[PDB]
Amino acid sequence: RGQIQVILGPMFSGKSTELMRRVRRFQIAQYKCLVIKYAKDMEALPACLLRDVAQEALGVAVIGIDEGQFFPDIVEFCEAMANAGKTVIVAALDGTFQRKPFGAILNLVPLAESVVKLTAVCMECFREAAYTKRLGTEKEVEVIGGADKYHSVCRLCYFK
Amino acid sequence: RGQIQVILGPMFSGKSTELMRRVRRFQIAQYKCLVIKYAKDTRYMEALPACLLRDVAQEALGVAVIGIDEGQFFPDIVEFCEAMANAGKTVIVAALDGTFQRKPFGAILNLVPLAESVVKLTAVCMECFREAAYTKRLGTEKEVEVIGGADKYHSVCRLCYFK
Amino acid sequence: RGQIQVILGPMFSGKSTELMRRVRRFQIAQYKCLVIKYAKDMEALPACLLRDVAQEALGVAVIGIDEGQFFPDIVEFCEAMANAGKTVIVAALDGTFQRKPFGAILNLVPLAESVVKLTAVCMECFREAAYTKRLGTEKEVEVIGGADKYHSVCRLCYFK
Amino acid sequence: RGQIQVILGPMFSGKSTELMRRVRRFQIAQYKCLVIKYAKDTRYMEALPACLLRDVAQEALGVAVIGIDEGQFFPDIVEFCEAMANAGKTVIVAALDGTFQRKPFGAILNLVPLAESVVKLTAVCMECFREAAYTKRLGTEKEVEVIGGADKYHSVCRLCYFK
Ligand SMILES: [Zn+2]
Ligand SMILES: [Zn+2]
Ligand SMILES: [Zn+2]
Ligand SMILES: [Zn+2]
Repeated sequence: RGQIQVILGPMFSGKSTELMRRVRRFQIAQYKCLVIKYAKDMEALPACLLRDVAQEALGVAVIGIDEGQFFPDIVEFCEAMANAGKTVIVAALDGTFQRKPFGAILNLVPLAESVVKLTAVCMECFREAAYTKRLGTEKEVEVIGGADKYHSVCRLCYFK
Repeated sequence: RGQIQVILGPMFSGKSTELMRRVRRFQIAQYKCLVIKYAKDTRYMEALPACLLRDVAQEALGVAVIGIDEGQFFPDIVEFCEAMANAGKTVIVAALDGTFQRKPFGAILNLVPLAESVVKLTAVCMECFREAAYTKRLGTEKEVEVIGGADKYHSVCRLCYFK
Repeated sequence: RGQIQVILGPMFSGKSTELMRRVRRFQIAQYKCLVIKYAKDMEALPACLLRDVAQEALGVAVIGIDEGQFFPDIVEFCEAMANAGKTVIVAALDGTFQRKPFGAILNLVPLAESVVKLTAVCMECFREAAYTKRLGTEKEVEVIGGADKYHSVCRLCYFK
Repeated sequence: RGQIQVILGPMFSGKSTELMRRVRRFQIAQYKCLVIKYAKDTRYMEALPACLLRDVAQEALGVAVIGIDEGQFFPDIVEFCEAMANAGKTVIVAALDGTFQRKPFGAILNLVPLAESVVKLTAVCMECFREAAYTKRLGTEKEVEVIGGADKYHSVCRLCYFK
């Protein structure tokens, strides 16, 4: 019996660290694990499309995807793997800097056995944060960056 | 300061109870609460029925804490929740995440990017007795909205869903 | 395979409501449930000692105990039931009005498969609350009461 | 305002990772953090070894956020955490809840009544592959403290624990 777990949150909330905590519990217990990272940001492979790691993923028990929002192919990938009998764990930002859905990641929710959304700390007033604020003027969805270009932010701070 | 909490789950997972437990905590500490139910689901603190949350906007505006039950049925929910939360209110939404076909139910998933907290609850599988994440329709009707209970639907794991 | 789940929290945090949410999921799925309430505050029975409901508990699949802190007998009761193959779910206050362990309830933690501690809302400043404050001067552990005698309180408020 | 978060679990459940994820959130937002490890467990942001948390009291006093790893080994933990939390600090404690015999480990359970949050984590059973809630000692030593890893211990469910 396979499954899909989803780990949502803004930036700076530790989504990857949670994905890995989870994946490692299976590894220290001698399951074959694979962990897939977005090329542009136990086996561990960088990728831009999940097709590039599908045949490899078929040969393991536990799959982790970091930054799932960047993988247009993610919903079909996960559903097939889980139906293949694999444990699939996905870290993905829930929203863009506009607080809109980020890629195809939320269509994973109806298919997932578990869903959680983690918390950051507001970089502007130090309450809990659920959103990511883009600090500059660019308006395209994909702008790779860290605390240089982005602030994890609460609702008040978001709208300042 | 205002916020949106979201409670997802299959049918039979207690989303309404969890919604009432949260709202009641604020009420016993003397907040004004309002719970909104969907008018057309009658299979059984201000409590009010609604068909479009616009119906109850002025009543909502006069309270601290607002619960929305069966939130998948309100096509205006994003706009309503976001506006209330922005005015200072705590908003808590119980809602099914997927239809009988396991596809987004209504507009409810657009609330995720706007929400401070999101949980997904667990039912127990009515066919094998593992944990259940999905709802299966027993009959053959194909329209999305069919009000009903265990008569019409089973809470179901991945395995049983596809049997 | 049986288990023990523990639901801790201060007063006014909905522990009973959570216990029942959990128990009801099993009932609507046609398991025999029993729910045991403290006599002094689906089958539902009031009790002062769990020995009075043990033989009955043997005949069901899912057992709930509300106010487990009041049952001196609780640890042995739960462990035996769970080892009998039953799902045992326990709501219990974690601490007294002095923030000390309340009865034998924390010896359930090492034996429990799951443990959570819920939150109330501070009745004095309206932040989250983890503690119960006794409003009057009595110093005995057991004083049955509601928001008449007690306030759910945060750490600051506790120490005012 | 100060607080005590507690992370329990069997061995192999990631309590340390969860501890670091929480602490790192405060650090990336420019808080001063301190992580304390138990000196005698060397089987591999201020990080410091300790045997009694009194050792590191003055270093602790100069930071916003303090993590305590393997907290079951510090016989002074209640007093330390409660004092720091009362002085304004956020304190987060990873610790095992039970010994190899499933009895309270150290003083750690007395922290529960003082804590704002308590979670118990899950390992995976090393013998049947269900979820694991307990730790079993493979050998026959009977003293409580025996530093070691998968060599000496298995993370285990109720069923396998008693096999
Ligand atoms: Zn802020
Ligand atoms: Zn099933
Ligand atoms: Zn307070
Ligand atoms: Zn096992």
